[PDB]
Amino acid sequence: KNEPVLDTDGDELRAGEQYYVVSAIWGAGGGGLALGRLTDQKCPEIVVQRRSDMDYGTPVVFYNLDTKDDIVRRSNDLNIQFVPIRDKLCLTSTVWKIDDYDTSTGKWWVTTDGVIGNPGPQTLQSWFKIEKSGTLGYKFNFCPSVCESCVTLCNDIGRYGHDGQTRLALGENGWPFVFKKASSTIKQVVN
Ligand SMILES: [Zn+2]
Ligand SMILES: [Zn+2]
Ligand SMILES: [Zn+2]
Ligand SMILES: [Zn+2]
Ligand SMILES: [Zn+2]
Ligand SMILES: [Zn+2]
Ligand SMILES: [Zn+2]
Ligand SMILES: [Zn+2]
Ligand SMILES: [Zn+2]
Ligand SMILES: [Zn+2]
Repeated sequence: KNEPVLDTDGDELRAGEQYYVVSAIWGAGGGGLALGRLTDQKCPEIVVQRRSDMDYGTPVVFYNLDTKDDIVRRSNDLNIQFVPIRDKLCLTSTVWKIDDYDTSTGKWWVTTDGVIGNPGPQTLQSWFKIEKSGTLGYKFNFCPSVCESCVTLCNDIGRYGHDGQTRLALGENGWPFVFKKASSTIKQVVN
């Protein structure tokens, strides 16, 4: 099938397991991804990047389009869901989703309140791909294939500042990330 995505230990990513998503570029490239809030629309929570490269953020879990495939592979539509350790600030879902166009900034933001499964027109905004980013990590790509007769955006995901926070949005140059096992996943390779 398609080539598996690898984590920072060299292990193939497993669907249903927790991974931190951490910038492959540290320093001013920042740390990991997490749920954030906008003052003007506190729910759903938005996707933000921690500024500290020592802060891995909140892990995500990946859900394959083909639920029978245990491995997360490049160029395959999947759903992405934050699994917060903390209490719920919002009752919307923590599944990533592309927002409606933001006229005040010109951006298509990554936000949450996405849906898991049910591939097709209704869930089009909830399907992401992971692609290789040259020789350094992986980039997220919004280019869903789940609806043949749907017109869709087809763009890499970059990072962009907004209102003092680092957000993710569609762009020309995708930002590179690596995947680090969370503690729950480390248990899956040890007896
Ligand atoms: Zn292929
Ligand atoms: Zn190995
Ligand atoms: Zn392996
Ligand atoms: Zn922090
Ligand atoms: Zn299969
Ligand atoms: Zn919205
Ligand atoms: Zn706006
Ligand atoms: Zn603004
Ligand atoms: Zn704003
Ligand atoms: Zn186990």
